Amino acid sequence: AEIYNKDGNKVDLYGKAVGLHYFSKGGENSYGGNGDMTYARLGFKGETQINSDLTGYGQWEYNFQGNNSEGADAQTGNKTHLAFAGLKYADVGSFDYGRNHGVVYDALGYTDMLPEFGGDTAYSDDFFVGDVGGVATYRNSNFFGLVDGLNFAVQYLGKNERDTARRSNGDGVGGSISYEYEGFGIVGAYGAADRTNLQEAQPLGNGKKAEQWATGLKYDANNIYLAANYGETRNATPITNKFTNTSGFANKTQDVLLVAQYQFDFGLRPSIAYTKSKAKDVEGIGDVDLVNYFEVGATYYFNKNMSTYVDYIINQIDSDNKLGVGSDDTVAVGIVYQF
Amino acid sequence: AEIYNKDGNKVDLYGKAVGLHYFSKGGENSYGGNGDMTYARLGFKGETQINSDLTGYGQWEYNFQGNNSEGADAQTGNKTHLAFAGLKYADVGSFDYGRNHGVVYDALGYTDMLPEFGGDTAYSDDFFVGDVGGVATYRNSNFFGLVDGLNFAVQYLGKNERDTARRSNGDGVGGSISYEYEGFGIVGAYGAADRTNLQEAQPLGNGKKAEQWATGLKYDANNIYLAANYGETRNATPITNKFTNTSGFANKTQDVLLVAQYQFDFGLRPSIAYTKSKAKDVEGIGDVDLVNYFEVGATYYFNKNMSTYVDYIINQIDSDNKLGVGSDDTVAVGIVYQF
Amino acid sequence: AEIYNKDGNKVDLYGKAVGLHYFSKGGENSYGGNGDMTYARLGFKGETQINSDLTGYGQWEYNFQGNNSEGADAQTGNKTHLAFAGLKYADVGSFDYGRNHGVVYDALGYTDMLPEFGGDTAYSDDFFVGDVGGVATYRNSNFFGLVDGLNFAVQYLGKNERDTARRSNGDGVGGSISYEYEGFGIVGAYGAADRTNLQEAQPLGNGKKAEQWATGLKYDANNIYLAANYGETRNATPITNKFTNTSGFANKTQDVLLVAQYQFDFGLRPSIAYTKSKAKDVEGIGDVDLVNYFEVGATYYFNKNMSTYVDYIINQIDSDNKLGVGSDDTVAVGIVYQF
Ligand SMILES: [Zn+2]
Ligand SMILES: [Zn+2]
Ligand SMILES: [Zn+2]
Repeated sequence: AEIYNKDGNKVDLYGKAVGLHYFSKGGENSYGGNGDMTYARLGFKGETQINSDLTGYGQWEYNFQGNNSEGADAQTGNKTHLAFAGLKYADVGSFDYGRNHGVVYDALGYTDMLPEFGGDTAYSDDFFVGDVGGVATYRNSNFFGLVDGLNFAVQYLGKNERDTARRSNGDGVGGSISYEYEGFGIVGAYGAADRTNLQEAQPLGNGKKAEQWATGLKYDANNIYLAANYGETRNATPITNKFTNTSGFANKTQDVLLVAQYQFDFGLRPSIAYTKSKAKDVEGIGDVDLVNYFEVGATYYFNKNMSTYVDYIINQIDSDNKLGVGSDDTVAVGIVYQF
Repeated sequence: AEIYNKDGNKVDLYGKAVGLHYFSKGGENSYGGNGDMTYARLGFKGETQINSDLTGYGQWEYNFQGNNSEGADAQTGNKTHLAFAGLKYADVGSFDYGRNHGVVYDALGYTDMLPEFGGDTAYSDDFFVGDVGGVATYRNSNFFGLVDGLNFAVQYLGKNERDTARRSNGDGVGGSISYEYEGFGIVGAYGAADRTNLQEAQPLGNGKKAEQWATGLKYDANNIYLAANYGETRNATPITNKFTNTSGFANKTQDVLLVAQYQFDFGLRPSIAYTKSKAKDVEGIGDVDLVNYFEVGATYYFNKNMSTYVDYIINQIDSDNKLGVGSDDTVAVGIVYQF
Repeated sequence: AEIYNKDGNKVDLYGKAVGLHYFSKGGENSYGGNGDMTYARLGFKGETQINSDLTGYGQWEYNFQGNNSEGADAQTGNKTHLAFAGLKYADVGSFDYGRNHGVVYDALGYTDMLPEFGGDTAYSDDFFVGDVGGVATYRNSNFFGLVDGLNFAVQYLGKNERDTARRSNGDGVGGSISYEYEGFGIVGAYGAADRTNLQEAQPLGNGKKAEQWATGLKYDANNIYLAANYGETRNATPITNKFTNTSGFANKTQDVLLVAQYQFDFGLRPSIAYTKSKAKDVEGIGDVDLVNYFEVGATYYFNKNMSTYVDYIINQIDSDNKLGVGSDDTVAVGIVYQF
């Protein structure tokens, strides 16, 4: 919803309301939990034409949880999702700074396409794989205008020293390259950064640096969407040992995400997917699976504004998992109004 | 404020700012407290025409308290009020899911009409009487188009297992019926649901199920508004014993709300009302009044956007109340800008 | 962004997104800290024409921090900044109530003009010098229409009894007078109020009343901005002893703020400034500086919607300060999109 269009500044206000329920057995041992998951989003996006070659922009978006009560748990899950401003110049590129997506999410975005679940390895406040605070990002499209379909990015992750180790990071750099051609895209992305002393001081995870890289292919044409991601992390992936009640990072993970979808004309969009992430060299455990499931789902788009969906996670994690990762299935049902 | 009207999607943005002060003596022993009560609301409402018989909709609304400081108490009282999405079909009815009003509020809404106070028995996160999270609601107007003025609803309350007993509920069903004719409306509504083990485990309240029902009449015509509600609850009404510092639910309550108002042409809207709610079979107390007052107030509407109001609670609760319910009067003064 | 203009009600929606980083050494001993400081604002402003002489208005504005994570620290720094409603009558004046600026901020606003820093003595939840909750404010412009440029205000501060002493206040009155002529403005403002028993009960600060006054001159013309504030506080200024880990108010402070700026045509706006605030008669310390720095900075306005800035604080606080006030420099870099 464009609330402003004058003298080359446009602002859009946008938002959505997501009625959502998760169904698991009893669901502390399930993939996604059990119960009401309703939530809403609000945000704006602005773009100003400063001169013929130079445009400025900003975006903000907030998540309000709607599955809390009015009492002490009222703001649980609320958060800024995005908040950044930048400048884009004719064929030089663009620069922005704020709370934005890590550059490795340029690869991991390929498979983050399921109705409700998926994108399990694109953690937030996790260096370069998801939403992080304090990233400057340089981006270039069509390689300075010289090569159509050829994009690249370089990102400086600023150190965030937070109270918990799970949410902290040190100084870091990363980058990405994508090519897109006749329906297809290929991408690679990499980032490395310091761990904070508090992260170091965790039982799980040993190393002075964190590292995350991923590659991906996708096909997005003829009503079809197909993608594959492969990824590898060192000292970077957050883990918890539910038996010993300890927390930290996986010394190494190996990540596979695959997704296949088809979009019917009349709005039905079936989906199948697979996610496996394996931890290795975990203090006191050795090797252990973090995520391992198949997904079957569908979204029904009535139009640009309304949709319903059901998302089934056939959970292949096993009951005797060494970290306590939950092994039960989850089904999500959702109804979305957005503008 | 309609920010979007195109191709049969309309979105409204709305909000208000409420400068508000409560005056009691000293006010921990008063009906409504003492001091600044300013707050603001923001929300949107969307409606999309999917086809000729089928419309989709969503609503979200947030409460920001404006009587906090910037420090540790900054978000106290903030909360999602509403957050839901649904579909309405030609003369079949409508379905929605999210954070919405309990179906018993279809009756209790009749008297929830005072400038500032009132609606004392339409508690939030209290099964079916007020705002609750995780309700699916089916609604039918004019009985499938067959009977003008005859409405009904059926609601499935999903279990919310929360950290506190005050805010939790189990699985539940409920419904309502209203008829509206030549200025008048009559209504009845009922709901029953499981109590969670944590609720069971409270000192106050004993029972495996919660139950809430109410009936009401109103007259809304010729500048007059008159309504009466009668209600009864079992194991459902939240109570606290301020002497023993314990909390739980009333085994039984009996509820009476009456309201009379007149709307002058030139914007003055005087009000009188009465609320009595009696607890029974309360562990360690037996019978005790929860709410017992008369109200005298007025709102001055300058127009659709601006109003002032004063709301006086002559508090009939007595100084020796057995639960510690406050017995002092309260006066609220308010100025409202809304859009 | 005006989202509504009809029948003499107008509403504006506004907001901004501030990508911001602070650079200090290591930065617990610095002026402004170290790291990501991104944040966003959203608000509305409404004005309704009730009749030819009487207009009603409301404003609300929220601060969302964008330099938090999604976990336990997600809402840190979030707060209502403003939230009030009122009425303005032809040449009688205006009245409003809510969370608004203390009347002494009518003087202190003169120098609160730096890119990022400054306004150091206009604390929030501090009686009359900054944002406070529960103020009624009467305002008059051009002295009932009789004297152009001559404005005055009187403000009733309502008691806020909060959990902490830092954020509380008692009942209070205050006022201000300004004259504005041929480019210049002069102003004086004063307020006094009760301290709460909890404030009294603090180690730092002794007195039954709080008092704050300030005067100011400014010049705002020919692309130049120059201002000076002088201020004095008794029992009102919040202080902490980082050595003894105690908190309270300064028995007396003396405050000086000066600012000089020039606005180039092509959008560059250099700045220099000075702030000194001295505490006196501080229990266990005697006299000690709270703030003492020089500022050098600049903002580049690309247009009404986009700007960049850099703000350097040459910190003159000394390493051996008796309260533990940080003595290191800070540099802020910022990029702003606003609408
Ligand atoms: Zn994201
Ligand atoms: Zn409600
Ligand atoms: Zn302010």
